[PDB]
Amino acid sequence: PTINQLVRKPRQSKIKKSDSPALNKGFNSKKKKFTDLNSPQKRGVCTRVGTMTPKKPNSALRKYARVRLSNNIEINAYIPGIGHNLQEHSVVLVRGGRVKDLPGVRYHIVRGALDTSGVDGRRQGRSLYGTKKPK
Amino acid sequence: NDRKVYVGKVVSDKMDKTITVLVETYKTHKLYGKRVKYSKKYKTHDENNSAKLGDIVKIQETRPLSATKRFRLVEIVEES
Amino acid sequence: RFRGSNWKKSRRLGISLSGTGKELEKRPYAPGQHGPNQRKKLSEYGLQLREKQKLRYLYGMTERQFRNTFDIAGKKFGVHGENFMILLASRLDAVVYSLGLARTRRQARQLVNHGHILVDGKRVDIPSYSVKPGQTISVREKSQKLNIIVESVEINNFVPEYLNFDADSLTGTFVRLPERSELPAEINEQLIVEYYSR
Amino acid sequence: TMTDPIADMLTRVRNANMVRHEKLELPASNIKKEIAEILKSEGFIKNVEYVEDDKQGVLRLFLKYGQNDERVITGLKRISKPGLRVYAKASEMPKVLNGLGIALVSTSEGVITDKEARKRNVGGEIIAYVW
Amino acid sequence: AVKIRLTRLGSKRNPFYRIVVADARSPRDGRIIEQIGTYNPTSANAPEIKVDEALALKWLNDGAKPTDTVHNILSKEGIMKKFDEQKKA
Amino acid sequence: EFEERVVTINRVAKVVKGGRRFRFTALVVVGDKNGRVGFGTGKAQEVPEAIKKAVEAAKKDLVVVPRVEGTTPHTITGRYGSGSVFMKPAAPGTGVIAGGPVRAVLELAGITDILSKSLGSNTPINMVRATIDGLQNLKNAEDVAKLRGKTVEELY
RNA sequence: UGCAUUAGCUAGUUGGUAAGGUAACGGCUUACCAAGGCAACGAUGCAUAGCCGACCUGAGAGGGUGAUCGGCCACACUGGA
RNA sequence: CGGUACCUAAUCAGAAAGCCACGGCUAACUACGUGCCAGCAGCCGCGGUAAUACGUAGGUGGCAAGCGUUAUCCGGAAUUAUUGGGCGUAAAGCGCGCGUAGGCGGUUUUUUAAGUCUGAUGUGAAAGCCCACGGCUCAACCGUGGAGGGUCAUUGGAAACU
Repeated sequence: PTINQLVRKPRQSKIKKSDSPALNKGFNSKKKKFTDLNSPQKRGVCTRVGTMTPKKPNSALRKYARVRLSNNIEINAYIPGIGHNLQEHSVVLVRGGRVKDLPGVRYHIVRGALDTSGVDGRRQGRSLYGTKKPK
Repeated sequence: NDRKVYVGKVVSDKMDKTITVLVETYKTHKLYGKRVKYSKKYKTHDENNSAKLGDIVKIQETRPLSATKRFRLVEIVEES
Repeated sequence: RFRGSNWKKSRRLGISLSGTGKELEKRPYAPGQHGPNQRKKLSEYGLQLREKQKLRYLYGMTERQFRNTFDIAGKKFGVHGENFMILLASRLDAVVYSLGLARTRRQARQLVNHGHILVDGKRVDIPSYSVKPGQTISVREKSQKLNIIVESVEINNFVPEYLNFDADSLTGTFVRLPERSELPAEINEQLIVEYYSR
Repeated sequence: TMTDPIADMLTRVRNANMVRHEKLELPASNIKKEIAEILKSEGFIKNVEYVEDDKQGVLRLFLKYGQNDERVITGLKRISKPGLRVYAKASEMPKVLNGLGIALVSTSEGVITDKEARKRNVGGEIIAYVW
Repeated sequence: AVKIRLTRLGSKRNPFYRIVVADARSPRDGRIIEQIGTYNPTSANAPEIKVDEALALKWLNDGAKPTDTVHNILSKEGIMKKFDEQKKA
Repeated sequence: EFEERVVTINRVAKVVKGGRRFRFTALVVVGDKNGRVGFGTGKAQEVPEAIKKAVEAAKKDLVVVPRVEGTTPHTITGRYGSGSVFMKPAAPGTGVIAGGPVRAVLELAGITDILSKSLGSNTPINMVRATIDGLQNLKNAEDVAKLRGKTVEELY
């Protein structure tokens, strides 16, 4: 554009959309609103735990968990690891991060935070998947 | 000390001793650096309905004489 | 700090110089289970890394002390690739090692740790004191005679240039800042500086 | 209804330089005459000529070329322009092409070169870059 | 009332005091009128009083009151002794 | 004597009715660290023979790089199609900072201290030619005064 | 600061002449007289946000933030006095 | 604060390392287990019987009282481009006119000083940023002296360009 129609209509930027849009909304219960405070984690109670199959050339069945968080919104959340302890009504700490080759789930679960316990036998990549030092 | 000494151009002589001059100057733009004219209607206090529409008027600021006029007349450089 | 074997680090890098040589026993390529093999050739980011490690494990530092003493070499008028060399040998680890009070660098660093120096006056027991040009480095009067101290002076000669040394209570002087000639040029400083440019 | 005269001057010079022309003519001015007078003093053109006609007398330029068929002016850029006039103080008055090319600048003494504006300690509207 | 005070700077277990003519209702480390000089108790041997005495007497002649420690600072140099000769003349 | 340096090898196959093809090509940069640098490409199947095909192809086109010492003479931008490098002179103790393919065409002439940034496109064929075309259009201070008619001190 | 997918806002509102009253000028308030005032240079309306020194980032241009430390303003369960 | 900082002696190699990566970006790999399962994944993508990408074990490496993940911000991003981008076919020329406001406007002389340039002040507190010393056993930090206020306003001048 020329210099006059760029003074008269300035350079508006291109907005950046944040992934994990459920972790950056709070819920004031005394006013029933949605605040914005950019939380790194947010805990929640679980609703359904089943298995979901990938849609890629991959072929498996992945363990997800439908969790409603501190704010009253529903997500789907993946469980990393081997074994879990996630029947229903358990309190788990939702970690951000998308898992691809799975539709409609883009969050993890911190393995070992509130009520989920760590994996049964890892000793290699041990800090994530959350188990303590053996012996 | 001394007070500000602006010059302008009348816009609407309404009734009862008030004229409004139009001081026009050139603010520059922040980012692109292009000069651009802008206006500022300064209400001012005519003594006895002297100046008419079309005149260029030198003015000076004073104490607040009403709710919106803060300036007074000193001298008329040209008229119509 | 490191506390490990300088033999293995001298295998992967050039030399750590515990004795006069350390790589002649095993394969001088790499330590474990892939050393005696075909050495796959190495890219530019690797070789900008290896010469940085050959200088870091020489003086026995760690990063954000190796990095925080890098950008404060970007303050003087000289060449930044060798300002980082000259103020790295002006510590109380190299100066105790250069004017020989030890048979190696680690017990020289252990000598300045426990308080056997009393440099220019009372005491500096830190191993990262950058020595200004022109103040003396001694041994503590409480411990002037040890098996470690005296019996490593007589073996290692060649107190390097821009230094002094004596037998009257072992008093070096640190005349001025040493040159790139009077500094070990086995590791080239001309490629470490591009690692911290990224 | 051409709207920038001395940019139309400056692209007549560039287009004649591209086809190895050695002689072109301008509808002239004072600032067109005295920019064209300052290129021969710095040594980009051979010789400028007279102003003669009844209305807006023309002048001819006589471009100058290297002995191996090279050209002297390699690149020619108008910097100040209508809509966005650029002005320079004498402190940040910029060197063209690491001091190689020049920058004719209209200051309050008549227009002068890049060299002749810092030691005079005057700034003004910076007209163009010649290199 | 304006009064010459001590605004403390410096770190924990290392006090450093700049001396300041300021109003009595401002906070301690807050807004000032003019900063006369410094004071340092925790140096080698001295207190290291720096006072531009030509300017400290501009405030003592129109209402500034030293408060019990800068009155020792000004007496250590000798401003308060020389303050009488304006009143005596 | 010339100093060989590769940029990248490429693994290119053209589709055939039967078995597809095994052409491995490579571009190299050839210079002498004194002000004379050329590039070239080479297509073969034997990979060390595919290198030396590109080295001798670089030998037919060497461009003389003018130089005020330890840096480049002035500020230029090279252009060839979509690739466009930037080239600012620097102090003689800065170190040459450059990208992947443009570092090899800048180290092989002796500069070792310039600012640079490869604007525009990304493919290593174009930016090594949009750097040579930049280094083609550099001018010394002494030879401009030959054309302009002044002396070296009259230009300043 | 963001919206024109907010284009008509004002009616003590804009002047006047009086009178009161304020530390002080004044549509600050109350009487009459006059119909003005502001606005695409964004009046108004809605939404958001204490502002700045500064801090973080960037080669710069510029972008982001207001914890701590200072300057100023506003508020003190909510709303008047 | 506080019998605290610190200083003298006495004793002992005692008690004082983990953490994530190992396909290619990205310097560090072999072997068993498992065999589109269990699982990994920042990107491209790994696993169907000889997995350097899964799980473990021995190695090695990054650096370390930390390490790694996540969240948010700036940079890389010249992917809002004044510096510093575009519109034949990749996203982008209104279906074309008449015209309001606005923006921009041929040549010369005289002239004024709004823009512009230049030099006299005044001010943009302190703290910090940059630079130089001083005090911390070094460093963090702290203190003092300087770039310096370059934004602006007041005051002389210059007259080419708007």
